[PDB]
Amino acid sequence: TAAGISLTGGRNRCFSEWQSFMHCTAKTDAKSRAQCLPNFEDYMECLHHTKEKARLREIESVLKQKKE
Amino acid sequence: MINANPGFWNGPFRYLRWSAHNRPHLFFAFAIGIAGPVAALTLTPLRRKYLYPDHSPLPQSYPLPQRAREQLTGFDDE
Amino acid sequence: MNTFIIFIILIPIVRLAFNAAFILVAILFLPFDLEISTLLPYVMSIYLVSNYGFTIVLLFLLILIIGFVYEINTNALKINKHNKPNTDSLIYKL
Amino acid sequence: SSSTPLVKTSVNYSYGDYPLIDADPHFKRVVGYMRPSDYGVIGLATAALPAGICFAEWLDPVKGKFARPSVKFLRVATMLGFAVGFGAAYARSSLRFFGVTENAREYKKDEAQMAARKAAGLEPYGTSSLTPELQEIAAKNSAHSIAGLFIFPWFNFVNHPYHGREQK
Amino acid sequence: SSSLYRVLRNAWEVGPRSYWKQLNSIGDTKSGRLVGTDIYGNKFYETDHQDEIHLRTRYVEYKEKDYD
Amino acid sequence: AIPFEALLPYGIIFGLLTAGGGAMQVLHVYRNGGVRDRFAIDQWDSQMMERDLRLNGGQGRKQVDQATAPEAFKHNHVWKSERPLI
Amino acid sequence: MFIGTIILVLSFLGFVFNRRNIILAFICLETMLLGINLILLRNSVLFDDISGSLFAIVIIILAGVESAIGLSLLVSYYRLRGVINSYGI
Amino acid sequence: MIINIVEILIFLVCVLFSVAYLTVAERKTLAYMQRRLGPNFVGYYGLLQAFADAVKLLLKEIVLPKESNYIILVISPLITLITALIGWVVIPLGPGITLGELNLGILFSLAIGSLGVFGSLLSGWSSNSKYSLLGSIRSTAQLISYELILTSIFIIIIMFVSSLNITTIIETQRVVWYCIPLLPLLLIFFIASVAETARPPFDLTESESELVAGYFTEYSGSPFVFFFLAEYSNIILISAFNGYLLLGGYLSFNYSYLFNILFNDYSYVSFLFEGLINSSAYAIKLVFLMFSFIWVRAAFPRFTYDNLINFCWIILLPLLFGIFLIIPSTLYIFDSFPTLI
Amino acid sequence: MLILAIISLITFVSMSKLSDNRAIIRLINIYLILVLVLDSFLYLLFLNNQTYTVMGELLIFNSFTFYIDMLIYFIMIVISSLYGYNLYNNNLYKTLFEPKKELIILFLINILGALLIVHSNDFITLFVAIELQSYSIYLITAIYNSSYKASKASMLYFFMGGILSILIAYSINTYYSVLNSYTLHSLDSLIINTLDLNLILIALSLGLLFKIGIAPLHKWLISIYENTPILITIYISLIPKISILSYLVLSNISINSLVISILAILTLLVGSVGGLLQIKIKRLLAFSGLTNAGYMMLLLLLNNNEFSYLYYITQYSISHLAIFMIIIFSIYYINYINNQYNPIIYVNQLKGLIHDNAYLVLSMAIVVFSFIGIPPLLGFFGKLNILMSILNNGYYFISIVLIVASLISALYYLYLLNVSIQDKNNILINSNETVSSVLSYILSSLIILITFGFIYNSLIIDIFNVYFN
Amino acid sequence: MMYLTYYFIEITIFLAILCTIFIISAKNPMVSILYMIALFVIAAMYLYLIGLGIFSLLYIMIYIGAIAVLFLFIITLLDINSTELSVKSNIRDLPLVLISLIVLTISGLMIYSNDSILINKLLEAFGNDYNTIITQDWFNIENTTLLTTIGNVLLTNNAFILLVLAIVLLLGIIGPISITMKHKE
Ligand SMILES: CCCCCCCCCCCCCCCCCC(=O)OC[C@H](COP(=O)(O)OCCN)OC(=O)CCCCCCCCCCCCCCCCC
Ligand SMILES: CCCCCCCCCCCC(=O)OC[C@H](COP(=O)(O)OCC[N+](C)(C)C)OC(=O)CCCCCCCCCCC
Repeated sequence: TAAGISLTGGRNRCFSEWQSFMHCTAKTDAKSRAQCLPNFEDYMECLHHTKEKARLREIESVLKQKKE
Repeated sequence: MINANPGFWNGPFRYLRWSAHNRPHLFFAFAIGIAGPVAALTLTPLRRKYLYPDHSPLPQSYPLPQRAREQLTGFDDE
Repeated sequence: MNTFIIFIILIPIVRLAFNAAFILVAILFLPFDLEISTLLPYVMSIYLVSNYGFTIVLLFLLILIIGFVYEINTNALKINKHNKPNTDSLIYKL
Repeated sequence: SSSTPLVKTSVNYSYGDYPLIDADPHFKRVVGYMRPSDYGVIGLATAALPAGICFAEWLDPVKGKFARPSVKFLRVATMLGFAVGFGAAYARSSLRFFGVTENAREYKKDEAQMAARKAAGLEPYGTSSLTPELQEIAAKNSAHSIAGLFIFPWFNFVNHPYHGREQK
Repeated sequence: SSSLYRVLRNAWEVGPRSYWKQLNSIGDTKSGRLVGTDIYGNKFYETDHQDEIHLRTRYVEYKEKDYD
Repeated sequence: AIPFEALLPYGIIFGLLTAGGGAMQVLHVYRNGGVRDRFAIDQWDSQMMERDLRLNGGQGRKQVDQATAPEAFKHNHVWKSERPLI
Repeated sequence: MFIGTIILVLSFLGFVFNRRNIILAFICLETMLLGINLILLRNSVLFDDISGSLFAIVIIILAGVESAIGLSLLVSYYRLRGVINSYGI
Repeated sequence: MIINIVEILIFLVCVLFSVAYLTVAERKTLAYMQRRLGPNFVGYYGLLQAFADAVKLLLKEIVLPKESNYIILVISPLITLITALIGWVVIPLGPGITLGELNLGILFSLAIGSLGVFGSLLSGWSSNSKYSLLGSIRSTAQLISYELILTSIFIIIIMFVSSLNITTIIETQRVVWYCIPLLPLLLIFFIASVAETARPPFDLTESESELVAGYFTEYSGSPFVFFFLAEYSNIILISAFNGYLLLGGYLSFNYSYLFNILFNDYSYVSFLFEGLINSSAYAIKLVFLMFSFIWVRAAFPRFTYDNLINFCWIILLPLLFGIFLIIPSTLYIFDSFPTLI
Repeated sequence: MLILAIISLITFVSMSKLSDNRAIIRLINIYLILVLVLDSFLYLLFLNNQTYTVMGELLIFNSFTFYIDMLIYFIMIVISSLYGYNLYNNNLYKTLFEPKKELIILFLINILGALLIVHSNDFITLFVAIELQSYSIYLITAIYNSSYKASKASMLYFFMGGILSILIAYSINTYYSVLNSYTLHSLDSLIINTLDLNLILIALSLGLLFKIGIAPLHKWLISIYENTPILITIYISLIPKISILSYLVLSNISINSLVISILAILTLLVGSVGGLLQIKIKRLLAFSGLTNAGYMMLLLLLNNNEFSYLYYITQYSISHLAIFMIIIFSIYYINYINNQYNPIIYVNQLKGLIHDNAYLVLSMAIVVFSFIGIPPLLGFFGKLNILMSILNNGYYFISIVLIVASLISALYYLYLLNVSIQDKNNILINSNETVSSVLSYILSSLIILITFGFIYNSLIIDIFNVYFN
Repeated sequence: MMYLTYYFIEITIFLAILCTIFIISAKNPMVSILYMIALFVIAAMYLYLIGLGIFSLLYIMIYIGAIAVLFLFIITLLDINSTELSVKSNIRDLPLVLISLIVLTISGLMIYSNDSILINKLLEAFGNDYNTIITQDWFNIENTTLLTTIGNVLLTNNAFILLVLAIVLLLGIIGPISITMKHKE
């Protein structure tokens, strides 16, 4: 009811991926709902930033041991 | 006692005179509080018809046009 | 270092009985304070909630006026005296 | 000032066996379309509540002896009984609109009301003081609130365009 | 009278030296004729102005800084 | 007003706060570089003041009417790297 | 996310292992609510969302009313007993 | 950050010296109302009395009773002064001529006027004796009961202008001061201000405890001095709230035509003469209202705690919860809801 | 209708003395009856399980919630008649059962908080409503402040209910931290499988369930139901359990939890075992409410659990009212009054009640055998449906524990009946005073429904196969 | 200069730990309430650090301004006895205190993540290593702040919760009266 609203009264940071996921839920029934996996994973990545964080941990490892 | 309550259901107007005389601090508070919602209900359409209408709303955001894109030119590179 | 930031640091560092109206006044200060503080968002969003959130806050205030009405007519905050002046009548059996 | 919907809705959803008129009817239409059955139900509850406490005082009096209840309770009784009766009648009419009950007379009256308004150029369901986003918020708050009549009353007063009919 | 015109006219009447002396001794400015001086050297004055209420017509100007 | 002795301390208070307000005005003005102080600034106005600091050489509230920017403007762009919140 | 969890845990432990009085229990409840609001507001910032701050303001209201009701209940206990002893409820 | 230091020291000197001479102004104003004079012997017309009362109290013993606390009787006056002083930061003497210049200045003042109560709360705990702990309770119930009424006025006027910036609230008063459409709120705000400072005719506890062996502020030495620089500053502060909320603050006659006639350019003279005029309007307003605190003190007798709590919760609050309904209605009738700027 | 009741009563009660409290209770009783009669046609909207979202997406209205609303009102028109119709017009029964002024307001506010819970669709409405239901019920325990035990009770219930509101809010804020949502409709098979939310949702279930006495935190609520007055115990013991269990049943949170299986087993064992040595009535009936909470917990694990829940919650509520009503009527025929608030405490005080009023004991037997699950009483057809659902979904060890718990609970249920049909010296032979008419008719009507409502089971099944399917 | 204000959040964390231990250990409860006020202040500080001074001020004018005034208003009037912290009475809880601390902390930290392996759920919580970029856009046109947004949604989208909080506050009025005030007449 107050979902998708920011602190300035506008669209949040991760709204767009939520919109794509909700679109693809409306497109699909519970059997075909598996198609909504990558959209949901994109949403979770925007929220919690895990895969990008691990990417940067790999970069930092290369800057850390392979140089010293 | 000297100036006790005569009861709202045993004469409204007589109760209202008693209250204005002995309990103004409630009576004029009720009158204030009732004068807002009631006037908002009653006088607003008169003001909208005769004095002036209601203002056109403010933009609030970029007014994205409801159309399809058009091919333009001018101001291109070179 | 801002002048507010410079100032907001400098200044500090350079058995018995009671009547229950004494306690009700504090206990009731809470909800009325929360009412008047919850009214802040309305006054700062009053335009954007034009004529809808107006009516909403009025029903809010009226509901709160009900509880105030209950408080007044109970006479909670009044202090009550025990050593009453006699008002019986003087009657002599004959 | 545009009165053009921001959000899609259903077109002619069937809440019952009979066709639809409105899904968020304004308080005015609900009160103007009331059948006499509704006003009789108003007076039934208006008389049945104070009569109920008199019936009860006859059955188990408050003291040892029957005495008719004081006019104080009877007045409060009549007020609440009118409130119950109006809530029932506001519901009975609203359900004639949703398509849950027989709605022949209400179908024809709306078809007449709407054609006359289109003839006069007026917007069907009317023009509002509000921005369209608040119109949509109002319809979302107020739609099908009569289902909560046991808990709270809620009523539409906004003249939004999100009623559940085809665009024309 | 407690008005400013009083002190201004008085300071015009009696000179600034007497003004600073009166300010350092009495706390008020006062101007009036001399009536005489005693054996200790203390001078005694009298006023006639309308502005001066009862019990403020006659005043003293002590000689010693440690007046008593 | 008759009782000047009673109004003198009010004259002290009046003159002290008066000179305090005028002196603070000149100090804020000298801080800003010859312009009255801003107030009630929001996100936009701050972001634009930062853009001014990018176009002038960091000279505060100095404005520039040139239709075309110096080439440093394209490379003076700042992003802001924030600490993780815990 | 850290500070809120820490105040919450320590205040739950001081609520549970209080053999002394009751005002500590009231205080630990209020601190638990505080830590919750801090958790939630941190998440609301990181997501740039408003539902968190809405639930936070609602918690503030409800917690103040909680303390009001609790401190009337204590006053009832005291009415009857006259002393709130260390190990009484 | 040098001029920031200059600006702080100017402000602190001006405010503290204003407090010191508000003591003398209180006494001489009250005297001439009583057909006497003075202090007019400790200086050139008494302009050094306040510093004499201070220096006497700083060379006075720091004596602590046997069954008392030390730390509470010491820090509590100190924290009272601090909390009362930081409210001065958000107070403008020109358009943006403010040390804070926050966008939440109203809410800062309102939260700090809520922190103020703790001085009276901790005073009663400085005396383990039993009656003082009830006398502080009387004096706390007056403050927390009257802060509801001061706040409610902050909200009523912010319905007119939808911003918590103090300068913005004052700049909207170019058109009209908010004491003209809401004149009764001027009385109410001034009454409640006099109450929150526990000033006469609302000085119940200091008098009720001056008779009794305790239940008052039986301090000595430096804590006396801080409590008397925190009372006479909370007075100016609450008078300032009246000023920038209802009386136009720094506003005055439009000095457009004059400055146009006399200057021709924006120099470092016009800025000075402008800031002088603005602050002078703000100052004379504070002077008239400090006079009014004294004027009230000289006349009216005292209240009792029952009359006082009854005055608040049964007479004032109903009128305000009425005004909460009439003003939004008055805006809705005429299509005049203010914008966020 | 509740709101206009609560609003009107505040004014009308402040205007009214202590002497009108019974008539005002009678008024709101009749008003609730007029609601339940005249607005009941709204069940048509929920044809073919048409479900509606209201006030945005905060509330949800389906046939489940509507029936729960009618039940809470039927409970609240019977619980009010107990305060507004005096049993006997004697001085003793005036002093024993006299309503207070603010009681009825707190009842209706607790009705409101109960209904906002079941109707909730977002966690924010749940948190606001559970706080409303919780705060109202702190005060209801405490309103009889002239008793020491109730004062102790409200204080403990405040603290141990506050702790659980903390647990609930901690769970909600975690769900929001993970998913950026306060709505459970934002779940589905994808999001359940894809995300580790098992811990984050069982913490919700437990924080709600420990507020209803689920084991091993049963004792505090049992001490409360024992220590509070009987006519308050009959309300606090029921309505909070209906509300929270209905919210957890409607939202299919814990489909196949292992923790819930363990705790529900422990409740059936505790509530069956620990209630055997009890000599007091209220503790006995509280342990009974616990084992029934165990049975109803066992259908949080099913995903198709509406009929079994609705039938059991209805017969439980009916039997629960009726048995407490029998205990209230029997106070006339005992010899010793223990208190002004709890006139009857020990089960051995009902001795010989058959020789005084036998048809009161017939009602007690019908109600007891209904609790046990003896057909053709309604309790059989309720525990049968639970057995059908759990065996249809794959819980076998739990069905055996269920059978075993029913047998063990027969003993503390039959203690009442055994002492009641015992013999007694100094019997009653005549009494010119007479119990009220209304309370007798209410008790009778509940008895006749427990007895003969098996006749309508097919009709109920047909209506369910339309409006819930 | 830059990094003088880098560890303020860790400082507030350490200070909140201290104030909790002090609330638990203090002799006279009045001191424990003062430490609770210190804790609410530290929370208000932290909220300013993360960009929510509005809630800092609402806390200072709600919690401290009313709730703690009331807590002192109670303990000033009631005879709340105590039992000073000891070793004979409270040491027995040390094993359970420690077990409860470790488990509750590690669970409260693992709970916030969606990884399937347990140890990684905590090692994700301990991954606070990387900085968050802040970009500047130009789409926000108004001067809407958090309080204005709260008013908009609370009074439009979530009106029902407001019109229920009114009834919560009615309870806050009406329950305490019924409990304290004996309507003998
Ligand atoms: C409210 C008062 C305020 C204080 C609050 C304190 C913080 C609260 C902590 C969290 C909330 C409390 C939770 C209450 C316990 C119930 C938790 C639960 O039941 O979740 C279980 C759930 C799986 O259960 P289920 O879904 O039913 O079955 C499917 C299984 N695949 O999900 C799970 O599988 C659980 C995940 C397994 C990992 C659990 C984490 C334990 C880690 C602790 C390690 C300790 C180290 C070793 C010992 C140290 C001692 C020296
Ligand atoms: C409802 C008031 C409950 C208060 C307690 C009184 C019991 C009334 C039961 C009627 C239920 C119904 O008739 O409904 C059947 C419901 C669904 O139908 P519905 O959507 O709710 O429409 C009903 C529309 N009414 C209200 C206008 C009628 O199926 C169920 O799962 C209900 C299981 C209940 C089992 C209890 C049986 C008790 C025997 C009743 C003998 C008269």
